[PDB]
Amino acid sequence: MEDFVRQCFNPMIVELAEKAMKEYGEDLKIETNKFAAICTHLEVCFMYSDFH
Amino acid sequence: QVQLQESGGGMVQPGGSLRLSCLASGFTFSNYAMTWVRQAPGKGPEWVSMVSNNGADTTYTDSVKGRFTISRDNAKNTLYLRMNNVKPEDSAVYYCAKRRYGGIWTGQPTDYDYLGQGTVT
Amino acid sequence: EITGTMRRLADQSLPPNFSCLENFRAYVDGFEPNGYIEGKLSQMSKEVNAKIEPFLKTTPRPIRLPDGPPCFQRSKFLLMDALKLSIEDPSHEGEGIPLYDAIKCMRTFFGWKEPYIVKPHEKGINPNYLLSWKQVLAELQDIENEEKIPRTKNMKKTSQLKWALGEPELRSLSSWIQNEFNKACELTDSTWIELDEIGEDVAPIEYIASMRRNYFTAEVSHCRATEYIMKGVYINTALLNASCAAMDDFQLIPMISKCRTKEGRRKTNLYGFIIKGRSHLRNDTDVVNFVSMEFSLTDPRLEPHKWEKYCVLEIGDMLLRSAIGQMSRPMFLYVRTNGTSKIKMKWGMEMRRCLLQSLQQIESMIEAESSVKEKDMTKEFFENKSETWPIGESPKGVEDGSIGKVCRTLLAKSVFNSLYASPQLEGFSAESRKLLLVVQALRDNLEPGTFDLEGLYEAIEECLINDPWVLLNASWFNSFLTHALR
Amino acid sequence: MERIKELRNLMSQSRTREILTKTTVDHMAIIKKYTSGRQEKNPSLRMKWMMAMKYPITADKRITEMVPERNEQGQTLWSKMVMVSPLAVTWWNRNGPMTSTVHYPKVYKTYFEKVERLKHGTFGPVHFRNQVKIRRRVDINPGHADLSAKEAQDVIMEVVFPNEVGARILLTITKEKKEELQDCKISPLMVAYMLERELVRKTRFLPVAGGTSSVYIEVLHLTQGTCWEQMYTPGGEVRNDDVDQSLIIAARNIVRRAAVSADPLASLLEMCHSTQIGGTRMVDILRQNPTEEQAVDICKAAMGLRISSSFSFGGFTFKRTSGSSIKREEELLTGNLQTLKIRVHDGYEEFTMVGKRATAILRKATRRLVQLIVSGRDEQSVAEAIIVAMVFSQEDCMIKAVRGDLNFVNRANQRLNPMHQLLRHFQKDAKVLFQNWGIEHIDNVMGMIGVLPDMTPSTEMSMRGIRVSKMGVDEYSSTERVVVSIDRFLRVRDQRGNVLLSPEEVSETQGTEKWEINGPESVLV
Amino acid sequence: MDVNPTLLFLKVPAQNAISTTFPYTGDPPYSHGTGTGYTMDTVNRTHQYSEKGKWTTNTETGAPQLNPIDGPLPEDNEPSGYAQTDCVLEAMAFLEESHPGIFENSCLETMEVVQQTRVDRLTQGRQTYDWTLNRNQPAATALANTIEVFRSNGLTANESGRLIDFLKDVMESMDKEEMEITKKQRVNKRSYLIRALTLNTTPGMQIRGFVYFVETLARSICEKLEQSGLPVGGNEKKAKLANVVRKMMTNSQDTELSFTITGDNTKWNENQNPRMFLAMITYITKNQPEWFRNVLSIAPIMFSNKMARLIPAEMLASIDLKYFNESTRKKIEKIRPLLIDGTASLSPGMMMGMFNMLSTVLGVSILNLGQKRYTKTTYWWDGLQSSDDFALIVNAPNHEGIQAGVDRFYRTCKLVGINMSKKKSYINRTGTFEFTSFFYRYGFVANFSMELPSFGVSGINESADMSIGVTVIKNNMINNDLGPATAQMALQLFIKDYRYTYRCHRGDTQIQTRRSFELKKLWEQTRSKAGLLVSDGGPNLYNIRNLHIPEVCLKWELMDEDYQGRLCNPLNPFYDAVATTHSWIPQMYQKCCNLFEKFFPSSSYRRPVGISSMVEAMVSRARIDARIDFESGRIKKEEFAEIMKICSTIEELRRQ
Repeated sequence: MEDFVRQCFNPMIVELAEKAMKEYGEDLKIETNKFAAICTHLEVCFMYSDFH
Repeated sequence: QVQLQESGGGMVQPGGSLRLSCLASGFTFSNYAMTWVRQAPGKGPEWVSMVSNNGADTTYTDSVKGRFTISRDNAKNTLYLRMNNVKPEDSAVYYCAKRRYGGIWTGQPTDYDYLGQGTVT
Repeated sequence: EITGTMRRLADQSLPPNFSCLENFRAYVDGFEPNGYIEGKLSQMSKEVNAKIEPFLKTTPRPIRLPDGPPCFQRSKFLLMDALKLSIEDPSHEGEGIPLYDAIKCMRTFFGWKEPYIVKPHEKGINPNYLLSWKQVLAELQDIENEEKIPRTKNMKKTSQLKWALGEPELRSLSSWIQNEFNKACELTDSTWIELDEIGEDVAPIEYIASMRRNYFTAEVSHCRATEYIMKGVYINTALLNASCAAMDDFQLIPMISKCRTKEGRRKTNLYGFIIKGRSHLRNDTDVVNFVSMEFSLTDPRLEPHKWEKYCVLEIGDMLLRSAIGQMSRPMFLYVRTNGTSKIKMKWGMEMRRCLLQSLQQIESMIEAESSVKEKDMTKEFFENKSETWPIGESPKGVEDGSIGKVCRTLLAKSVFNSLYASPQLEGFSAESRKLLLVVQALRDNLEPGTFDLEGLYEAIEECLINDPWVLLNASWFNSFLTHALR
Repeated sequence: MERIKELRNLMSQSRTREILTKTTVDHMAIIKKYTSGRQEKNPSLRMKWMMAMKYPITADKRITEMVPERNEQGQTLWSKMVMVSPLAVTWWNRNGPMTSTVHYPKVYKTYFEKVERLKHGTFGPVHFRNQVKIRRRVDINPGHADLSAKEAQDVIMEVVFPNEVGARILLTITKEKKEELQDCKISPLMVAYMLERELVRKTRFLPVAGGTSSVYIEVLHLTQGTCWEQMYTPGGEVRNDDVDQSLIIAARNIVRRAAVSADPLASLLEMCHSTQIGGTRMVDILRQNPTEEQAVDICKAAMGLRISSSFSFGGFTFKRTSGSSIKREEELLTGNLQTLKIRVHDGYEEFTMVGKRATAILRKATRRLVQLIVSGRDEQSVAEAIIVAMVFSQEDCMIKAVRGDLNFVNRANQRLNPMHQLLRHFQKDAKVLFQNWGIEHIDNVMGMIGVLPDMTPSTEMSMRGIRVSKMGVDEYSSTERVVVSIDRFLRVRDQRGNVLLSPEEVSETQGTEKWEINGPESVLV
Repeated sequence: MDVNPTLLFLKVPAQNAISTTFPYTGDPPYSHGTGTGYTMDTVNRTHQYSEKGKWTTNTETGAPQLNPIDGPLPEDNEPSGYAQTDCVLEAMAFLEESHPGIFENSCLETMEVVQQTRVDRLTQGRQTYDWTLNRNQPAATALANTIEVFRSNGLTANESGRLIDFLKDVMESMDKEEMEITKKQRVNKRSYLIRALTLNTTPGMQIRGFVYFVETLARSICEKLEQSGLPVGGNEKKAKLANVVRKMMTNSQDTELSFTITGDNTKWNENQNPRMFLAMITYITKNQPEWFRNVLSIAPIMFSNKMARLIPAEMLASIDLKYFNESTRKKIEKIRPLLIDGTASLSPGMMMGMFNMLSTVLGVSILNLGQKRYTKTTYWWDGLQSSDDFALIVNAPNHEGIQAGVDRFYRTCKLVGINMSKKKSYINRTGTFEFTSFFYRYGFVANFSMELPSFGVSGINESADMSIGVTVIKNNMINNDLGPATAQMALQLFIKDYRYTYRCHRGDTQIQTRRSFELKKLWEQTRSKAGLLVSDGGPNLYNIRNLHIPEVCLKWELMDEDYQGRLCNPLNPFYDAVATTHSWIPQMYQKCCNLFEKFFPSSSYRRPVGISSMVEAMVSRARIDARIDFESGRIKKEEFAEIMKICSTIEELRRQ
């Protein structure tokens, strides 16, 4: 799961989600689905806001 | 040097047996397949049998199946041929020869070396 | 989740100190490697210990052997005493109909005396066997009254045949199993093998592989154990192939083998007949009964205990050649009742492994002992008759033999292990490998030792009851320990 | 209309209508594996019983107008009810529809490749020997252009079933295969199996005794055995043993250039993005290539990828076998009266170091070397291995053997860490520590010899605590994957406090490639 | 003269020829092919190794259970199933201290497995036990029975496909009072509990997933331990034996004495207590999320309260003690109060072939406790562990303390439930020993699984069978190592079998089966003879050099051009397969799957991806195919209209 998430995304969104996960003691090793959901959220926001 | 001296032949009566031996010297024996090729007086030669290096793949003519048994012993580098139920038409001069390649079926039966002798009944 | 009616099992699975498994989980969360082991050791009794008993050449005592009645023969078919009925026919083995081959076997022998019962079963209806034999001969000669030849004769549901199909004690070692194995190790006149061709001989190892396997075949082809393997193959194959289509009626299956004498002519041999019961084989453990009637020339009156499961019928007289002309020795018929199943036949239709198992367990020896070589010692294994192998002890002394004797000896060992296959032999082999390894480590002088050697002796004596093959191996092992400077 | 009619007469029964309704497509594979599972009744014996029967083979209905009913000898090979006798095969095999379908050797190329390797596969002598197993990690596929399984089965779906291709709608082999075998299809499923067998790589751990390439492994039954060996060169070579080398060279050069950069991380990433390797892009290759090399691992770490616990030192990648550690900083005096602060590895530790041309197993105590088993190829190679081993040993013995000022500099004129300074000093002249290490008596057992300071093997004498293995040390490449913590200067730590790797040990082979490093013509263009 | 083959060991040592001692290649007739009484002996022996007054009547099954864990210490040397809890936890903690956080990486891999695992990984296995019929059935059959009987009730969580949802269904199932099985009407909650914990010879249907998870964790553990060489097969064990030798004997300044024991643990598998496994799993699941500990803790609790499936056995409750012999009477006496409702109760038990890898983990722990750091003494040991057959090497500076180290090993083994067999064990000096049929004498021989394959045909096809035979020969030549000449003999034996099975001998011999005429005419009309397939009466040129090439490609060069054009023609009516591909003559899920595959060919090759229902995809595919073969292709408009009317009939039908 984790390697695939790190595969299909740019390292900037990966770094953003990794820092945003150290916020509430939510360890990313266990909440990997939360990792995928947050990365999806950030890329959705970015591709939503781009070129406008 | 490569020489093939054969023996064991002689006169026999029809319906009997014979054990032809062929001694080869001068080359690596266990590597090459061997052949018995006979020639009747008046008719060109015809291959009698082709035997492998392992001694497991053997092939005879369409008219000698069941009557013959070809084999070889790698220790003394020698070739044995057992002929049983000698028909009158098997009366020809038999020849021991060393195949071009180490195979049996790769290429049609032809040889590239010398010869010894062969008896007639 | 782990809710009630399940946590109730979780709460009952803890060691006898807690009630809620959460207490145990919190106790596991905090653990202290303080050295509880040393306290537990000082608390445990000093008698709980692995006391090493030394192992010198004085410790091994010969194996205890059972005493009592002599062990008889339980093999499925006769090995050495059965004799062949040759036809020397080049039939091309074109699925040669196995029944008519047997009737032209019978066409080759004359001199059938009146069936004279000689040795009874010592328990049960003995004359039913000879009545069944008369029925056999009748239904054999009652084919010419049929407008159509059947390829397989379905025997009538006669009461004697119904009875023949059924519709531990400590037995001491006997003297004959060694002789059976010896005649299995002897050389014969025939070949018994159709070893199919193999491709060209490319250089590196296929030359070596050839000069190994063809040497082994030439030293093994004419062995009697090869005949035994082919015999078992043919009998079990015919039995199985009949057990499908003859699911209701008794079929007559000839014990036929094929070979080639040194004159190089195909020969068909007959050992006897076998009457099959019903073959409603639902599972692989389903039992099908059978009756074996095998020809022979060995009188049971010589060794009567061997034929305990047998009823013997003096069945005729044949021409017999000997060192002095003809002798005309009597021809006997051994009849026994037994049972087999699908697995019992398939282990016996795959008997050719006994060659492979031989070759590799020869080839194994040709690798390890030859691994210590820059250029491997492969031809020096053979062609050096000075190197002898110890295989026999007749005159209170080691009688070493040549190499082919060893090859055929290992082949016959595998053959008898397959035919006399018994879980007792399995256990004995498993438990004797250990003592052999200990003795071998002592031979290299590596100061070995055990804990309970008497326990191993107990375990070995627990699996020595009645099988003659196991007991022969046990006496062999005792003689081996005797001649190992021990 | 047959399929949809089956659907209709199937959807009327309720207990199947419900399951066709609820379960989705994603899960068909989880419902395909629901079988009765009993037809395992001696397949050889049932096969023989059916072959003994008349006409056991079942074919289609087009043989009625294709083969005759009775052959040249009146043999029956048909039926009616459609059973077929096996002799019918041999008839159609003799004189039937002869076709130019000899086009075959393009879909089955993966086998004729082996055939051709056997043709000019010159053989050699059999120097028998006690062959010892080398636990190596090798690939088992020849000539596949290094394509991963997912993108390869995507190419499969593209080339064999275009009307149901996958949903990724954002690649030259696709063109080649769709072009050359367009209308000459044989059996779609078997074609897909053949191309998935040809194009997909797979590298795993195998015990080998000298085989490196893919061609040297597919014939392992001829080369290796219990106690034998055959020198066999299959007169050829493949792409998948000299393609990953191009990526290795690219990573080496990229790191060597980024070490000079003011921002090594951003410059290295901008180079990796703007680099092409044989028609491809570097980022996807690094995401999917399982090649193990320091620079490659640095590039992977630059994008936050898990890699091994590699305790890389001097080009030798280390793997921990057992033992813990504690930092416990400590001061030390040199052999030239120089203070050095150092991270004294306390506790008991066990390591296995895998190198380029040599490997070893080490058991080491706090600043004391207990046991070390080494094996290499060249005399100087095992010498370098023993040098880096002694450097990592941290004993006081090697501390005393330091002679001269310790000023060794990076390409950017930087202070190297003390350990690497010692190693770089010892790598040029190490003859000071050998005669100052210590000699001991050994027993010359089990092909384990000792070495002398004068580059000489010895039977009963060796250096203190050393063992030289015959015919190779067993390698172990343990699989461990953990997240990395890259900094701006290309030094990676394992997030717990271990510096994993650094560029100070990258360069040994300037491979000739089988952004101003190419010719000035390339700078202009 | 008289013949004795074993005497051969006087000229050649044992390890050079130990393969002769192995009597059988395949399997002999099993003496216990039946039998309900020897199981009683197993039960009573298991309860004999645990008699320490720790009886507790279960709260939900009423079956008495023994709790001999951390019970009284043994006073006798005989096998005893009393292992102290603190000893087990201390050994596990010391393993973790020797390998930092290895358990956590193994747990991460186990979490990845439990996340990705569908229910298919529950079908890959041998025969299973269906509790629905109280009978042994194949895996998928019992699985589908359980699925249908759960769908009959209100348990439909496995519809997602993840095995964890099937486990959730299993959990919810044990809580229901009534269990109606499909005129059929069946048992209550209590009998359901009894069947759910019932084992045979063979795990229940529910426990298989949980045992798979525990074994995946044990696999991730054993892969990362050098001293545990169980998951590997073949030469890997060779290397793992050749390494530890140099790890022990090669000690500089040689005063050390290195002894090696080849041991075995008698009836060890019956002494491993499931509660101790619960404890060691709980310690392995330290600080992990609670749900994961709860998932992995299922199987040991099920084995703590587990029932053993045994005139039927169920009538053994109501009988007088005269109808049996003395020995059988005593054996039944000691089991009467334990059995309930025709099911035996076995608390401290564990069945052979369940936790072999976790047991190996425990053994490797008790092995690593001797690296001279946890012994605090001179002697130090290291070894290789299997399920029961372990091998140990202990090094000590003097021959006086080596027995003390052996005693430490045996005592600590007794402390963790490892009863070392004083019979099936022997010590010697380092350089010659045994480990799970692997033998070492300064060299190697690999007769572990040397049960050479089925020499005969595998029986599926003509080319598939030949390729299978030669490939298995090559595999046994590299994997289960055999010699080359033996490979030649086995190959020609298989070729003989394949020729006599398929009525294809050759066109060079005169022997004639039901087929040889056509083969010989084929030989006569062929020019270059070597190219002929064996199925087509050709010479066998397969040897060790070409044991890997499929038959077609090797002979492909040597065939005749007409032969090639007539052989491989895919427009034929019948590894590499050609027109000589027989497909010989030989209902809920597979029917749907086959119809789906007929709709989508890719479904037979790659696992499909799609959220729509099966019917919704099939209807659209049918409609599009109808459109395309109507417009560009050729089809009658009426057939199209009937296709779409049936499709709309389904559209109205899938809504009800």
